[PDB]
Amino acid sequence: SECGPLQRLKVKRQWAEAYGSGNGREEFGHFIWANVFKVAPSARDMFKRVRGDNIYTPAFRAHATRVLGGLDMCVALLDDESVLNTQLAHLASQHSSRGVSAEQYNVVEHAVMMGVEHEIGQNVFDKDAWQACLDVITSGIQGN
Amino acid sequence: SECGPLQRLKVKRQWAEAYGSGNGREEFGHFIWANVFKVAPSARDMFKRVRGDNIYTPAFRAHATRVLGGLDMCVALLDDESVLNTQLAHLASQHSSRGVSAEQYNVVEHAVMMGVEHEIGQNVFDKDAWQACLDVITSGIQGN
Amino acid sequence: SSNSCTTEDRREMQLMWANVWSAQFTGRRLAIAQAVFKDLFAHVPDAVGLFDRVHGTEIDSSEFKAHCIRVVNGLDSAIGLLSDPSTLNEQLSHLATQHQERAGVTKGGFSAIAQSFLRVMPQVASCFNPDAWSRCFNRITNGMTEGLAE
Amino acid sequence: DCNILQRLKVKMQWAKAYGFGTERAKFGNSLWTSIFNYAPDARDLFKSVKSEDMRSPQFKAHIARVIGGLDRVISMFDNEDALNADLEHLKSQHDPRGLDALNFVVFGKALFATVGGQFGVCFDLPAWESCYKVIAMGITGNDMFS
Amino acid sequence: DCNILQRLKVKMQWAKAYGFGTERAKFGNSLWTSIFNYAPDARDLFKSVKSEDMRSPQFKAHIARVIGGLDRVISMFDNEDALNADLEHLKSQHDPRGLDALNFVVFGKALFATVGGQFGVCFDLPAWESCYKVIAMGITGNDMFS
Amino acid sequence: DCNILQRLKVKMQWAKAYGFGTERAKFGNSLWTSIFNYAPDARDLFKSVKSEDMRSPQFKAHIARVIGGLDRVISMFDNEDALNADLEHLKSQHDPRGLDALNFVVFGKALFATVGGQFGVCFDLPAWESCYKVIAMGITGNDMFS
Amino acid sequence: FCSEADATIVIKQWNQIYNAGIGAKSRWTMGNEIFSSLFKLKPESEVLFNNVNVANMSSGAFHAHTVRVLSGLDMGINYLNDAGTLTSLTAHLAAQHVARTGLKAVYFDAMGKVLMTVLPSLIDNFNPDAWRNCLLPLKNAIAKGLP
Amino acid sequence: FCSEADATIVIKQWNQIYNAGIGAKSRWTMGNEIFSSLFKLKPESEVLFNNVNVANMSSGAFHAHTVRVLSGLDMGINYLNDAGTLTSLTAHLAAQHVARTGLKAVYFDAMGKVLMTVLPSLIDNFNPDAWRNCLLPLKNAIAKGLP
Amino acid sequence: FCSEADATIVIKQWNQIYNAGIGAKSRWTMGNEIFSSLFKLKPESEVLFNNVNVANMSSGAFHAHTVRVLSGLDMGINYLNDAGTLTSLTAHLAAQHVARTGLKAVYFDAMGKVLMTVLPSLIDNFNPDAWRNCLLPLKNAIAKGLP
Ligand SMILES: *[C@@H]1O[C@H](CO[C@@H]2O[C@@H](C)[C@@H](O)[C@@H](O)[C@@H]2O)[C@@H](O[C@@H]2O[C@H](CO)[C@@H](O[C@H]3O[C@H](CO[C@H]4O[C@H](CO)[C@@H](O)[C@H](O)[C@@H]4O)[C@@H](O)[C@H](O[C@H]4O[C@H](CO)[C@@H](O)[C@H](O)[C@@H]4O)[C@@H]3O)[C@H](O)[C@H]2NC(C)=O)[C@H](O)[C@H]1NC(C)=O
Ligand SMILES: *[C@@H]1O[C@H](CO[C@@H]2O[C@@H](C)[C@@H](O)[C@@H](O)[C@@H]2O)[C@@H](O[C@@H]2O[C@H](CO)[C@@H](O[C@H]3O[C@H](CO[C@H]4O[C@H](CO)[C@@H](O)[C@H](O)[C@@H]4O)[C@@H](O)[C@H](O[C@H]4O[C@H](CO)[C@@H](O)[C@H](O)[C@@H]4O)[C@@H]3O)[C@H](O)[C@H]2NC(C)=O)[C@H](O)[C@H]1NC(C)=O
Ligand SMILES: *[C@@H]1O[C@H](CO[C@@H]2O[C@@H](C)[C@@H](O)[C@@H](O)[C@@H]2O)[C@@H](O[C@@H]2O[C@H](CO)[C@@H](O[C@H]3O[C@H](CO[C@H]4O[C@H](CO)[C@@H](O)[C@H](O)[C@@H]4O)[C@@H](O)[C@H](O[C@H]4O[C@H](CO)[C@@H](O)[C@H](O)[C@@H]4O)[C@@H]3O)[C@H](O)[C@H]2NC(C)=O)[C@H](O)[C@H]1NC(C)=O
Ligand code: HEM
Ligand code: HEM
Ligand code: HEM
Ligand code: HEM
Ligand code: HEM
Ligand code: HEM
Ligand code: HEM
Ligand code: HEM
Ligand code: HEM
Ligand SMILES: [Mg+2]
Ligand SMILES: [Mg+2]
Ligand SMILES: [Mg+2]
Ligand SMILES: [Mg+2]
Repeated sequence: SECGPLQRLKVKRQWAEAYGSGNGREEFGHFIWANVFKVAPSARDMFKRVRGDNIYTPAFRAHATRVLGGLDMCVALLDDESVLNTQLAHLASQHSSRGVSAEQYNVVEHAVMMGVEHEIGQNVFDKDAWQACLDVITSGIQGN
Repeated sequence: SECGPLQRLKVKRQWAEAYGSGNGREEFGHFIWANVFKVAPSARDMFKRVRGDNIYTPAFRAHATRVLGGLDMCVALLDDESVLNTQLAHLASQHSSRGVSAEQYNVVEHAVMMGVEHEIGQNVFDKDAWQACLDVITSGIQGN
Repeated sequence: SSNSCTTEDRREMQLMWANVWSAQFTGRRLAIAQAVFKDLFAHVPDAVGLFDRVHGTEIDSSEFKAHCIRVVNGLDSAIGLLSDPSTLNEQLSHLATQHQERAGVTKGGFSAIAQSFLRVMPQVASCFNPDAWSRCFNRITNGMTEGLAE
Repeated sequence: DCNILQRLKVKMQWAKAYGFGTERAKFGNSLWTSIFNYAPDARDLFKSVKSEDMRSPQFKAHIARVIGGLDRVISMFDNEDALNADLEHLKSQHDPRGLDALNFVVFGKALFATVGGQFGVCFDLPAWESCYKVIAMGITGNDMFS
Repeated sequence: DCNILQRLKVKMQWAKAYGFGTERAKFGNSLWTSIFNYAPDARDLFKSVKSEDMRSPQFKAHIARVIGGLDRVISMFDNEDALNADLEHLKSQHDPRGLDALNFVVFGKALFATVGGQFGVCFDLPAWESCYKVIAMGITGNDMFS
Repeated sequence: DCNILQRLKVKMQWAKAYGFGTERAKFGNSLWTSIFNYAPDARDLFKSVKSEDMRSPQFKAHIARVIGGLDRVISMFDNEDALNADLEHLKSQHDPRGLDALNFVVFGKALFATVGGQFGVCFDLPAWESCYKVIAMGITGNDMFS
Repeated sequence: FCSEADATIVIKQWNQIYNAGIGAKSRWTMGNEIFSSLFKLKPESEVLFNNVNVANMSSGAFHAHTVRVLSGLDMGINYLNDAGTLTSLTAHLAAQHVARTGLKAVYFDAMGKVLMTVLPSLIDNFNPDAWRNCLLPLKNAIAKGLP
Repeated sequence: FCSEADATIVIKQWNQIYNAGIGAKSRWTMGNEIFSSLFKLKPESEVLFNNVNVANMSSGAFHAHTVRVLSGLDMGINYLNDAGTLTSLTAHLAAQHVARTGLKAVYFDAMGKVLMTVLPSLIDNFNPDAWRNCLLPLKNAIAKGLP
Repeated sequence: FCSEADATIVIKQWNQIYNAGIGAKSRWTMGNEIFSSLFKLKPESEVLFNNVNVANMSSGAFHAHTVRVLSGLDMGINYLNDAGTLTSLTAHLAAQHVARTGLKAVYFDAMGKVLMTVLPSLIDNFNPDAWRNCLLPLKNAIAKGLP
């Protein structure tokens, strides 16, 4: 599937619900990362600076807070190609030296999807739109 | 992390919530063991006397009832070293001849943690305190 | 009396922020961010020279938009984190080190941007309360200006 | 006037006051009940949409088109090219009727009383005066709204 | 400007919006919150009443005095002699302060947004603009309120 | 008396009656309203904490210290070494005031009426008489509470 | 000043005969009745009102005076349960009176008797105790600094 | 047109993607998608949009056109439970289309299929049945009189 | 001191680990932790606790001391929303400390940092901001007058 204009509007609205104003953000982010480290425990070694050993800590919660903020920024720009790429480029820098495998990006991709679906319900979750647009976002993060 | 005095008070209170008075005990114990046998099905062979094949049975539920009672006793003594060790020694006897691997103890440790966290919420679950104090408890059960 | 950002002030700031923040598009965020910077640059002539890397002199540049989005994202995360100070402190430390090792960026600039926000907000937000907004903004900046020059 | 921050303020206050479903019709009927109370002579200008009976389906259809126009125009406040093209379109529809510009001023007053009356004390009267002038300017091309 | 009838209406609408008990303080706090949001620069003209802290007993007393002023002026709207004498009295207290008359224009905007937002949709902005002018003209003498 | 089972019973009944937040202040004010109703002459002994006005912050501070003392002492009921050391500390504070021991008996009666009045019909009066005697004994060192 | 329960009673009985819905005409009617009374009780105080043209109580200058006086008493009453503000409100009124030479404290005590004499005739089930308990402290705050 | 329950659903699903709080930007993204699609199904109708510069679907003039169309659709949808006013609203819309020489009734059917194809990509749990029940009536009434 | 909402949070979090139903045993476990910690940050203050046998922190006398201190803290916290009574409660506490020669104001700051370090290990979702807002005022008032 392609992350077209329509798919982008969809992802935006679904994300707005899932992410929300602020009260459910801690739990949303928790659910996502509990899934990442469960499916790929080896990934923890990369977060030694932000207590990747215990995602219940404030240090990691702050990290989870930045990651979600990252997705929010990209999703919020899915309709402004020019600015989206500049941003995806920034995120690319923040990771460029960490050796993130295409497999891990896919894992975090699935974590995020299960998290949004868990947030808005399997009843409305648009799988195709989400998969095509998140990959557009990860691709940018990995240079391409 | 160390199971210090403070960590012990924490674990006690969190456990009191999770374990509770009695109405939620059946479900609490179920959640824990469904997790154990899912992650380590081979562990079932050790519970053939108490229907480890079907944890929905009264026989196993009674077993799950004794195990939780075991943890309750230890947690309730985390501040009375002298008496805690006498108790951990008893539990050690009740297992001494069953060949429990350090890996299984860790599995049941994680089952219990996920169960308590599931019981009181990821929002307040004190991972470090729980991990350090449960290991203190398992160590005792395995002689040391 | 007390300048402390209270629990009630936090609820108020989040309300002022929500009834102005766009959950789905950046058009609304950019406008507010850019507006603030234009205001800072016109009150602190020197400041512009700190955003060379994001094209500070080209407020409508593709890269300065990206920067404004990041500034607003960072402020959004903090305001929301006013409800959970533990994590907030961590988030505020990470923002600190991001503003450190950048000569020029001082407690002086933050006091200037505070004033900029105090001028931009009433124009865009409804029912804006400057005092409550101000107390929590400062609470927020104080964690960001930890290891900075006056 | 009507700088970017005021347009955003206006889009927000408008969305809240306009509401959804039948609430738009209520707002619509209040806007016009005020326009005619403020200038009773303006009613006769609307015989083509049976203004003699404001509950008639002919006039309610008109009320709906007018507020739908306020909405689409306000929603474009952030895109000049689209906004002006649509204001010119509206100008093209109002010009042949040789309407006295003062009525657009009455309209503005009625709209402010209606949005603010619905939005509450935080209504930004100045922002609305500035931005309405922009709308009126586009529809009448009259510098009276300069 | 501000004929006998417009006065009867503004008196009616003001009383309703003004209210009783603490509702007056609330009305007053909204009014001043809006005056200062419309023009933040105007806040420093009130250091004599601790405007830097709006919940301060000194600034709340000022709030009460002002709405108390609006209430007595509006009540005397139907008696020129009494009304003009008080407007003169108020002018007398403000003149030595050499205030920019444009601030009275902002004040009016905020008053309309506050009474309008409280009274609701049938607020008569035209009536209030005309009558507030009589007041401003009386306090400032600035023919900008002619 | 005051055997271990009675101390536990007392700790439990006390916790329930004492409650949390402002409920402790209510209990506190009831305890003292009874003490002074039972022995009006005891009030004059508290001029140093303005007992002439029980709503005064001086007397409420005293009420708070006294019930906080009942709480900490009752919480130590299960540890002799800690309990006695603290009772001696309280004795050290009450001794210099040359207080008639009969007032401690009045205190006890007031405390029972207050805990039971708050706790309900299951109040264990005997257990409280036994354990209070122990407290009184420690504070006055008087064998009257033998 | 006075207790919450007392002030609430006073604030209620007051709002009964004074509120935004009460015309200016009925205000100065109460305004003149009060000041006529004040003057009978203290004839010597009347000249203190020459600037507001007391010579003609039916004049605009005098009407506007009694209207702002009643407005001042109205803020006082309505702020009885907001001590902090009332202290600031009365401190302001005080100053405004201390500036006028010839003003005696006794004149304020007189005004109190006038209010306690005139009001019952206007209010339903006037409570003289709750009023006395709220008016006195108020009157004292406004007459602070007067000889 | 359609039932209160059917309309309730349509109105609700529509407001989900269109409302006063939805930036005009996304409004013309849906608009371009809709019309681009109409053009692929009926290429001969693209010419009909020459006065609104359909040669450049990113032009202020065309963006305004689609904003204007989605706005009409919005009015129709929000008036489904007001049969009288909608009959009137649709007669007006009809007049605005008949006047455009070249407009074939069949072109309106194509639009129908386009909406039914695009909306599901945009709306959560799109109800093709409730929409068909409501859209078709609107469609027939707006294209009533077209050849 | 601090706001009703801020205090509400503190009082609630405190009651979570301290209340009439909490055995004195755990009360002195928190006490020993607190004072042990104060001693590491300010070794020169340990001597100040000689009359309560601080040489043996397991002694009935010292256990009683900490129980007594946590009890005072309890009173302060539970009185946050009673500014009048707390001013009084803190003045008393202040008198009880000034009398102790050797007590430096700075020692109270150290205690402040100790509480802010230990409480989070004990309380669920510890709110360092609401506590700082309430504790600091209490702290300044209790150490008011210390050199
Ligand atoms: C206290 O003040 C009040 C109110 O006046 C106000 O306050 C004063 C201090 C001044 O500052 C005034 O400017 C302010 O308004 C005084 O009572 C009023 O007194 C006026 C007189 O000034 C009474 O009105 C009389 O005058 C009118 C209008 O006169 C003009 O028009 C006629 C043409 O119709 C001309 O011919 C005149 O030359 C003049 O320009 C007049 O219509 C009335 O006379 C009618 O009634 C008479 C029968 O009684 C007939 O014989 C006449 O032909 C005519 O039809 C008035 O005489 C006004 O009614 C009172 N108001 C009230 C409510 O009493 C008050 O006198 C003053 N007290 C004192 C003594 O100082
Ligand atoms: C369909 O319309 C769109 C949108 O345009 C709008 O709609 C039209 C129908 C009209 O109503 C227009 O009025 C309305 O804007 C068209 O796309 C837009 O097209 C413009 C240009 O065609 C894009 O902006 C670029 O254009 C400027 C042009 O300036 C040049 O010419 C003047 C003199 O004629 C010189 O003095 C200048 O020095 C310059 O050479 C161009 O300069 C811009 O580039 C700047 O930025 C670069 C930085 O990377 C610099 O390197 C350059 O030096 C320069 O400073 C722009 O590239 C405008 O962005 C688009 N809109 C978008 C977002 O696409 C569309 O082309 C039209 N369809 C067709 C085929 O006609
Ligand atoms: C700090 O204080 C603590 C607690 O003690 C308390 O606080 C003090 C400040 C004082 O106020 C004390 O009054 C108060 O209890 C100290 O720890 C406690 O210390 C005692 C002893 O020091 C521990 O109990 C043991 O002591 C008895 C002593 O009895 C011996 O002496 C008498 C004559 O002097 C002989 O007649 C006896 O036959 C005997 O030899 C000891 O016997 C006990 O052991 C029994 O149990 C064993 C079973 O395994 C048998 O093998 C023995 O034969 C015997 O029957 C106890 O070991 C008491 O438990 C601690 N408390 C705890 C839980 O630690 C602490 O030492 C002090 N700090 C310092 C360094 O002074
Ligand atoms: C879903 C897309 C992702 C987004 C939007 C994202 C975003 C971010 C952001 C905003 C930061 C903070 C940068 C800073 O301020 O220093 C960050 C840090 C980091 N990310 Fe990601 N990330 C994504 C995926 C991943 C993946 C798949 C991995 C690898 C398993 C990863 C590993 C890291 C690491 C190791 C850090 C550094 C944390 C630290 O020590 O500060 N990220 N990411
Ligand atoms: C978390 C710590 C654990 C506690 C507190 C605990 C406690 C208990 C208790 C109280 C009994 C009943 C003894 C009796 O009355 O006969 C028991 C039995 C048993 N436990 Fe555990 N246990 C723990 C961990 C484990 C682990 C990790 C295994 C191994 C996979 C295990 C295997 C068994 C078996 C096989 C029995 C015998 C059941 C029977 O047939 O009666 N336990 N345990
Ligand atoms: C409290 C308000 C402020 C917030 C929320 C904020 C937020 C941010 C964020 C999120 C970044 C990007 C970090 C990264 O991804 O590397 C950033 C960068 C930066 N900020 Fe701020 N900032 C604030 C105030 C200021 C002030 C007052 C100054 C200066 C006087 C300043 C100067 C900078 C600079 C120089 C950068 C680096 C830009 C670049 O080259 O990318 N910031 N800020
Ligand atoms: C800025 C505010 C106004 C907006 C947004 C507005 C909008 C509209 C719209 C959308 C139509 C229907 C166009 C069509 O579909 O053919 C319309 C029609 C009309 N408007 Fe306005 N209008 C405004 C102000 C006014 C004013 C001030 C007058 C004058 C008194 C006026 C008089 C008319 C008339 C006479 C019609 C034609 C009614 C008919 O169909 O018979 N409009 N307006
Ligand atoms: C027409 C609406 C207004 C009314 C009814 C009004 C009324 C009043 C009243 C009753 C006082 C108290 C006088 C006294 O007893 O000493 C006052 C004071 C004052 N007013 Fe106004 N006012 C109005 C508009 C304004 C405006 C527009 C400004 C300027 C920005 C202003 C500035 C002041 C100042 C500086 C004071 C003195 C405060 C003090 O006592 O320190 N007023 N006003
Ligand atoms: C067993 C019950 C009692 C307890 C737990 C108790 C507790 C206390 C406490 C904690 C204080 C404050 C000590 C300080 O901080 O300096 C105090 C003070 C005092 N108590 Fe008691 N008390 C009890 C019974 C009595 C009785 C029966 C009397 C006598 C009539 C009494 C008279 C006093 C006096 C006069 C003070 C000093 C007040 C002041 O600070 O001026 N107490 N008591
Ligand atoms: C407690 C009831 C009283 C209240 C609420 C009250 C209120 C007021 C007010 C609001 C003013 C106008 C201030 C201004 O805006 O310039 C005023 C003025 C004045 N008051 Fe009072 N007053 C009271 C009692 C008295 C008494 C008992 C006397 C004494 C005879 C008095 C003498 C005056 C004088 C001489 C003026 C100046 C009048 C002028 O402008 O010419 N007041 N009073
Ligand atoms: C059923 C959905 C449709 C709706 C709600 C709709 C709505 C509208 C509206 C509101 C206008 C502008 C009226 C004005 O203010 O002047 C319009 C214009 C127009 N429509 Fe439609 N329309 C629909 C379908 C179609 C279809 C299927 C065609 C044919 C290919 C079409 C062709 C046109 C043309 C040619 C114009 C005039 C454009 C111009 O001004 O140059 N419409 N439509
Ligand atoms: C802010 C938290 C603190 C609280 C709530 C607190 C409370 C108390 C209380 C209730 C007492 C016993 C009063 C009595 O009944 O006689 C006490 C005694 C004392 N406190 Fe504190 N205190 C605090 C901090 C400190 C600090 C920081 C020091 C200094 C190192 C200190 C030194 C002492 C000393 C020396 C005594 C007397 C011990 C004795 O009786 O020998 N306190 N404190
Ligand atoms: Mg992928
Ligand atoms: Mg382990
Ligand atoms: Mg023409
Ligand atoms: Mg002695």
